[PDB]
Amino acid sequence: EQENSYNEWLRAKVATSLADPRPAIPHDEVERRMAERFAKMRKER
Amino acid sequence: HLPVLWLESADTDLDDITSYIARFDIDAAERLWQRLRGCVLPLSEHPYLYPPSDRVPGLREIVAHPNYIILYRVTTSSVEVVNVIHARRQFP
Repeated sequence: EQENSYNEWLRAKVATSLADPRPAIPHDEVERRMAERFAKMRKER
Repeated sequence: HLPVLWLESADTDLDDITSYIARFDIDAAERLWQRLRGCVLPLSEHPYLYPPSDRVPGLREIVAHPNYIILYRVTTSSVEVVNVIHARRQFP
C-alpha cells in the first residue's frame, strides 16, 4: 500500500514536470549552478 | 553525441536534495552530485542503456545511488533528465 502512494506521488510529480513551460537546460548550465550552490554554501560556513 | 539536457524540475530536485544533506554534511552532498552527474553525462553515448520505467511509462530509470534515482527520457533530438527522486521517500 506504501508502494501505491509512492507511485501515485511520482506520476503526479512527473506530470507536473512535463507541464512546465520553461525549456530544458543544458548539462553545462546545471554544472554551473551546482557549482554556484556549493560555493555559496561554503561561504556560509 | 546526443545533447544532454535537464528539465528545470530536475534541477530543482538537484537543488532540494543537496540542500537538505548539506545542512548536515556538505561533502556528502557534493559526493552525491559527483555521482549523479557521472550517471547523466555518458548518456550522450548510451542513450538507451538504462531500462524503461514501469512506474512512469515513457521514462527510463537510473539507480545512481541506493537511495536516489534519476528518471530520464530520449527525445527526437536529446536526452532529457526529468526528475531526481529519493528511492524510498516521497522526496523531494
